[PDB]
Parts: sequence; structure tokens; C-alpha cells
Amino acid sequence: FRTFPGIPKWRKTHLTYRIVNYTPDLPKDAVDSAVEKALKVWEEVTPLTFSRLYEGEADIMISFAVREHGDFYPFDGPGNVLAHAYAPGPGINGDAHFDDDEQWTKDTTGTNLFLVAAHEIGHSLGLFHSANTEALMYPLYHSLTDLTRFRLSQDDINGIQSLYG
Amino acid sequence: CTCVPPHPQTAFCNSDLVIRAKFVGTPEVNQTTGYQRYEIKMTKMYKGFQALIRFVYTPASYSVCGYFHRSHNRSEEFLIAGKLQDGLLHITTCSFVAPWNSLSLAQRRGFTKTYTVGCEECTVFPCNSIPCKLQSGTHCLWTDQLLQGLEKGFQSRHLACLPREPGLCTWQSLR
Ligand SMILES: [Ca+2]
Ligand SMILES: [Ca+2]
Ligand SMILES: [Ca+2]
Ligand SMILES: [Cl-]
Ligand SMILES: [Zn+2]
Ligand SMILES: [Zn+2]
Repeated sequence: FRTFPGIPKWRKTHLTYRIVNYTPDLPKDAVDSAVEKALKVWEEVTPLTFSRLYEGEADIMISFAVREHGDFYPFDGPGNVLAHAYAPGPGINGDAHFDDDEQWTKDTTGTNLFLVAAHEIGHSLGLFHSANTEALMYPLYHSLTDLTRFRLSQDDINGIQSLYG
Repeated sequence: CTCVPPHPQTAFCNSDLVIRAKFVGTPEVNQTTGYQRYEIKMTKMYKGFQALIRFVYTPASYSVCGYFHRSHNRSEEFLIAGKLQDGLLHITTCSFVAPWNSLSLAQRRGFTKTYTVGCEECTVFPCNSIPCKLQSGTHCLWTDQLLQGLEKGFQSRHLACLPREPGLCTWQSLR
């Protein structure tokens, strides 16, 4: 690092991700589709590119879990916290955890996996929460009337561009 | 961290502690636990009498639902609805923490008197979408967000999910 205090960012443009486990809420193909669409959201605005691993340890480990699951921050059952993630770095850093006590959906009926995943991947790329209620990095879940017109807000774009270009 | 914030009644009925307090000073982070804590001067307690409260604990970072106090006024009273874990008061980003004066009078009557009436039997069910599914007569469907209301929505600011009779809760005025 050349700057101190450091920039919460990956020191590399190309990152790896692995969907270690899956939720029973959806077909596994729907889980992958939601995840790679959530990664595309950030890919088309930044130099970042993502490769999917199926074994080993990847930069961004995506896991579904309920309540206690091996980190400092246990989930709280249905409701409230739907997911959390970690800033870039080694080990648990960069990983995204999704509370499976929620019911994840491909559409906006229940809790849309793609919407939450795109937010948490934002955290895994180094982004903080936004005060703009329209921004994806807004912490509170906002279900959309139709995912057809989901747009990355300018605040999210500028934040991820100031990190990666 | 993505949150479905609770209705003030749900926050009161699911929280072990509900207090009014002033946040004094900056937070202290400990990376061994992964948690920070804020020193607080409790001024009034509505719930959690068994725990007698000088500190409130929350995750260290935004991404794992840490609560970050944005107010700079040290005298500002805040309603805190939190959970007792290892005798320590814990809150998150989802937790109902709001300036006491910013609450509606109905919300203040709820925390002080009325919300406890609906805790035993009623349930505020959050509606992510329309059509919303009602799972039992003791559920009140919270539709503030689908009307773009959020925290300030009419149901959160003026209504409580209260029982009308055994097996039936509906939204009810708080005044
Ligand atoms: Ca949860
Ligand atoms: Ca990692
Ligand atoms: Ca589930
Ligand atoms: Cl640098
Ligand atoms: Zn976790
Ligand atoms: Zn978040």
C-alpha cells in the first residue's frame, strides 16, 4: 500500500468468487444467475472482472447460513438482517453471508436474492452504505415493482469508480 | 448489510431492553470481539429492568450491520430497542434506534404504554410485495414501504397491531 490509512479495496482488477453452499429456497441455477447478475452490475461500471471457482478458497466466498455460522455476527432468524458481507482482504474478508431464515426468490415477491447480493457484493468490493434511499448501497431492503428497470444510482457508480476507476 | 427494519411495535416486543439514553462520546472498537461500543447515559427505561446500562454494543463495521451514530448533539435523547447478549446490550443497523423527539406522539404512547398490549398475541408482518400473504388472524400486514413510507409511514407512526378478540388482531389507533 502507498496510501495510509488504507483504501478499502482489492489490490487487483480480477477477482474470484465461489458459491460454497446453496439455499433450498431456489433452484441452484437461480442462485447462480442472481449472483452473476449481481456481479455484472459492478462489472459493467468498473475494470473488475470475476471468475467463478468451484473448489478451494476464492476472494469472494458466497454462503447461505442461519443464525450462528462461524463468524462474530450471528444471524437473527427471519426478518431484520437479511445478509452481511466483509470489506476486501484475506480470509473472511470479501465474503458475503445470506440469512437463509429469509425466503429468497427470483422475483420481487419475497426477498429478492439478486438485490441483496448486489448490495453485499458492493460491500465486498469496498463500498460503504449510502444515505441516498435510491442507491443500491442503501442498507434498508427496498423491493422494486419490477426488476426490469433496476438501475445503479450515480452515488453507487461514483463510489465504485473512485475505488477502481 | 441489508436490513428489513422492524415496526416500532415489533422492536418493542422482540427487544429485551427498551430505553431512552444519550450517547456520550465516540465509540470504542475492539477487533478481538469484532464489536464496538458507545458509552451511554440512560435517562428512562421502558423494558429490561433485570439488567438494571452504561454501554451499548454493535458490530465494528457497516458491512456486518454495525450501528453508526450520526448525531453530534450529546444531549439528544434516543430511544434504543436492543437485545441482551451475555448481559450486554446489543444493537445493529436494523435495530430501532431513533431520536426520541423525532418519534410521533402515537409512537411515544406505544413505547410507554400501548405496544405491550399487542406483544403477547399480535404480529406485524412486513409486506415486501403486492399481493401480500396474510398467514393468520393475529397478523397485521405492514404496507408502509410499498407505499414508500419507510420509517415515517402511517402504520409505523400512528397504528399498533392490537387484538380485537382472541385470534384476531387488526391495526388500531394509538391516541
Ligand atoms: Ca434475519
Ligand atoms: Ca474472502
Ligand atoms: Ca429460506
Ligand atoms: Cl494506494
Ligand atoms: Zn456471516
Ligand atoms: Zn450493507
